[PDB]
Amino acid sequence: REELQLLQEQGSYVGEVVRAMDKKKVLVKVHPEGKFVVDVDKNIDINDV
Amino acid sequence: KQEEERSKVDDLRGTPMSVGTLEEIIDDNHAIVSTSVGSEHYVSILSFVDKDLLEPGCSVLLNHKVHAVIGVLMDDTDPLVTVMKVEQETYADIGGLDNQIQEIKESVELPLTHPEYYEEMGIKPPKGVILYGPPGTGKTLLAKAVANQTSATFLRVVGSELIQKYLGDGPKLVRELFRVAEEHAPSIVFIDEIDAIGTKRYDSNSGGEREIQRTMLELLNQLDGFDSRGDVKVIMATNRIETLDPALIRPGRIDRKIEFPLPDEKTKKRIFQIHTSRMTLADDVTLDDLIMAKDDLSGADIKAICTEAGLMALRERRMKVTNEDFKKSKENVLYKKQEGTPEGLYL
Amino acid sequence: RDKAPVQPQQSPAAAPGGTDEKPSGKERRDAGDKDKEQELSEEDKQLQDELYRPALEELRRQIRSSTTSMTSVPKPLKFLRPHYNKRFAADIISVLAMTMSGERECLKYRLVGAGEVAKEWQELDDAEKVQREPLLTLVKEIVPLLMEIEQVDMLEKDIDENAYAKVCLYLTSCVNYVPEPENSALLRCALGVFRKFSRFPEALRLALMLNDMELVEDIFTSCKDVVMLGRHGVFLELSEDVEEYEDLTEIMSNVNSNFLALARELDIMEPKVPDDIYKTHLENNRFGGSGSQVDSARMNLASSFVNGFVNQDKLLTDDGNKWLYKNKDHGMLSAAASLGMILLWDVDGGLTQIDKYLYSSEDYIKSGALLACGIVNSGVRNECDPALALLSDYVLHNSNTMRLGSIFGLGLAYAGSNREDVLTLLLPVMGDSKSSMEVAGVTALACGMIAVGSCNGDVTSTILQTIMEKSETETYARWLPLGLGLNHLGKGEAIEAILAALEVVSEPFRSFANTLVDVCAYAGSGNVLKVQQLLHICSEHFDSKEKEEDKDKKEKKDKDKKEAPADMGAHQGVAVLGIALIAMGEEIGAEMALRTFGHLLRYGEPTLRRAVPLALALISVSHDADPEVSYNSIFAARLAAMLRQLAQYHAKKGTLTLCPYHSDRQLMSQVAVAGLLTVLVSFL
Ligand SMILES: Nc1ncnc2c1ncn2[C@@H]1O[C@H](COP(=O)(O)OP(=O)(O)OP(O)(O)=S)[C@@H](O)[C@H]1O
Repeated sequence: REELQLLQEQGSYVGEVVRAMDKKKVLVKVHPEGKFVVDVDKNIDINDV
Repeated sequence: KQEEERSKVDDLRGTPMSVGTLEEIIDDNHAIVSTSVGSEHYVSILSFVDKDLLEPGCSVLLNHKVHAVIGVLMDDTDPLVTVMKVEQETYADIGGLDNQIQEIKESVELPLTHPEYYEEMGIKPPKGVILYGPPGTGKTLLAKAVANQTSATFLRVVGSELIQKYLGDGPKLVRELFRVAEEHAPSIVFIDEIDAIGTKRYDSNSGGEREIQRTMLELLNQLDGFDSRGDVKVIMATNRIETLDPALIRPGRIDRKIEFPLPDEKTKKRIFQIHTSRMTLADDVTLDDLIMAKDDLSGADIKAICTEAGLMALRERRMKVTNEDFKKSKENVLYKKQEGTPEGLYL
Repeated sequence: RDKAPVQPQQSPAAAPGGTDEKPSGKERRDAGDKDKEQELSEEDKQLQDELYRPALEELRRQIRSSTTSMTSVPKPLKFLRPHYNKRFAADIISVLAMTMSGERECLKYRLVGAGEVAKEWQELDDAEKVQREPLLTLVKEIVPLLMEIEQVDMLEKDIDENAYAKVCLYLTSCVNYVPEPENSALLRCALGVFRKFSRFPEALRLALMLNDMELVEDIFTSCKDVVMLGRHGVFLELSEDVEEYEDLTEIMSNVNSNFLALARELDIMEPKVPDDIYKTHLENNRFGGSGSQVDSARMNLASSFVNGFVNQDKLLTDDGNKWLYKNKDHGMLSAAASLGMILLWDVDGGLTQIDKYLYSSEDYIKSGALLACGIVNSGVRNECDPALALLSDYVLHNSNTMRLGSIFGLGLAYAGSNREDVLTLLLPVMGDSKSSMEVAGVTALACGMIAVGSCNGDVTSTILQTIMEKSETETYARWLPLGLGLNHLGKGEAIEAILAALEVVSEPFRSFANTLVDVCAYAGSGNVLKVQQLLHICSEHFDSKEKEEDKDKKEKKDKDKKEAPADMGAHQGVAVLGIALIAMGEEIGAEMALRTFGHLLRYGEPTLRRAVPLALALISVSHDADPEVSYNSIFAARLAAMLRQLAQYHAKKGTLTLCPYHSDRQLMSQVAVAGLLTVLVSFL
């Protein structure tokens, strides 16, 4: 029940991704917007996208 | 060192790297960008990474906070390279136009490959030909056979391949494919079924009166207007003749035009033997009866008819194909056909 | 019908029952079974059972090859020794035996290495001869010489199919897909079956690759037995390398007195130039258009060179005078030798036109005159003598430039099996090694061009002394490896690269020499190991070995050139863009050549914008003047006009055309280096 402070800030939405690429980057179809190469996390690999 | 230079170029970049199309070449280290919603300030443009390589009206990397020009966009690719950038020849089964092959040859390859005649007889190469007729008789088929029958790397461009509702994606594909035709090689940018402006609409598409109108304006200004042909063979064949904007019916835009009837008895037997070869023919069946009854075989019935006749037979695992199987195959293929009176009532 | 009566016959182990069901198995084996033989897991229990156990193994191999296996399937067959053209014969022979004996032979070819496998292979080869099906049987029986005996046991009646299809496709996949050694046995058995055949050109290309002196004698005595003949000597000279022409001409001079006339010299060129004047009709306004480029004495130099290479007569030869007087030292070398370019014929006319510039007042005039005397023909060997005596100067005299000219002209004229008199005189050429790079350049170049096409090259003392004297003093270290690798040419399995790595490897000059030796050891076949070696070592920090190391592409992979386009332009070592520029070359110029030239034309550096017109206009010999006008609009320094005139010239595996452009591949030097540029005689 204490964990739930995480539930006050961001239910992060699904950003589409045309494809992956190196330099830790992708081609994200920002769904209600254009495509803008943006940052990633440090959990999954580049090929995973 | 160089690694520090790259680290600094990244320091200039904001982590959310938006994207904005350049508007005009203004080189006071700041440009006037246009993001997905058109953020147009005098935002700085990173100088060392090439600031002036990309033209106006081209996507670049953008910041979020100030939407500053972050850099040249990545190497973007349209969904048609495999069809356009090409990695059956003359005739695998001679028995059709047997002439429009030669004419498209003289109109495309002969001009393109040896353009030493238009100054030899004070002439000009054919800047455009149209070929049209029924839904499959020898229009695009000849182009497909002309793709292999040429000393150049042909390009296949489906007329609907250029239908993408992204902002300027119409003009974007025009720009891309034309930078190809002009800055890849003397190519053969074949575009078929280009008659799509007349009498229909889409659900996966917005209002075409103001969506593909400027798109077609860009395409026309590109192909046969400004940044003109030179030797850039992009010929536009069709199927109809009617529903088009006469802004290009006038010559210059496209010069020549060709139609397609359906093949004749001499060609009927030809494409029969072409297709009836795919089966161990029960030679007692009368191709000529099929040829005269089905005297208006565009080219689909022949293929479909023989394939389905083979299916009818080999449903029974027979080697020969009795006449009744051909009757059933064709009549399934040939619905709504009543060629009798009229006429029907003579000789 | 239903399997209910015929399925339970497999449960008992009765000998009469099995031996009356297994022939019933043969009968029902026309469609295999009622279905895809789902009787497997009920018959696999019968594997332990032991009269007609040959028929039992027949049934077993039938059902197993019906479902799947790789080794357990052919064992019953080799245990059967099939005993006891039909659709059931189709079943158990064509497809079944194909896959079956194919996996058997692959397993026995990669696992062991008995005779039973050769027995099966011969039986199936005869069976497919009865089937008469090539292009899958041949290509499957390629890897098991077995190939030679299969050929000479199959090649009796079908001449067109086997020879054309099999030989062409197998030689293609032998320079593209198969390595080299088995291609030698291919060559031997094809030579045999074609000695049994007609249409000598097959044996002629067999000699083009084998580099054999018995084949040429056989094809000559048979092409005299089969009396066009002038054209036959013409393209025999066009096809032969430098090694076999001297051997053939001497073995003929031993034994109609006309094959001596045809296949050495003076007969490939006797019908050509007259018919060139006859059926080819060039106008005179091109001399002017290419000549009306404003005089600059170096643009005028290049224009003199261009109009010298027009070939409808020798108009530029006798175009008055003062054009050569307008030129300068190395320009005078090019122009006095330009008269030989317009006159690459007329043995007697060559001397009567050049003796006015032979031994003349200007040193460069007489040197380029000897150069032209060597250029004009390659079978007189009488213009060699007046120069050979002079060549020795020992430091810096006239006969050193004359030695440049005459040594190059003699390496071009006569390239025997091993011509040592010119080598005994080249030993004082390399022993001098005059400060002018061209001296050692032409020394190594002539040694190679007379030693190219050798029997896997050679490790003779000549190039060894050359390596010693090159390592003595560190363009020398670039164009001496030229002649080294030229002497390396003719190799199929030479160990020259290893000895060169042993003696030569050093600071990147002799490391570049080592990689030159490496480039000249693997002309091209299936050896992709060295291809990944090159892929990695292209990332070496030295930006110069990259140049020739990647330029080796157009030689290594020239046949199926569809993969020759790489990411060299997408690479950033600008010399590698020049590498690709070279890799295009001079061939018929496909639209992909134009694909490269679309960007390689528009470049800014006066060196790579100078390297692109060479390849573009040499690859295309309106349409063609379009890049010419393109450069005319691109530039409008002096290098730009010079490369423009170079393209104007170029507009209008034989080793003869393999060295010169790699020699020129160090274009980033003075016009004195361009003084020897007029040696690229490689076109008809
Ligand atoms: N040389 C030939 N001459 C005429 N017809 C041929 C020839 N070769 C094949 N054909 C037949 O003609 C047909 C060619 O149809 P196409 O014109 O390619 O169809 P299509 O382009 O999809 O037509 P639409 O208008 O786009 S529905 C094939 O189905 C062939 O069977």
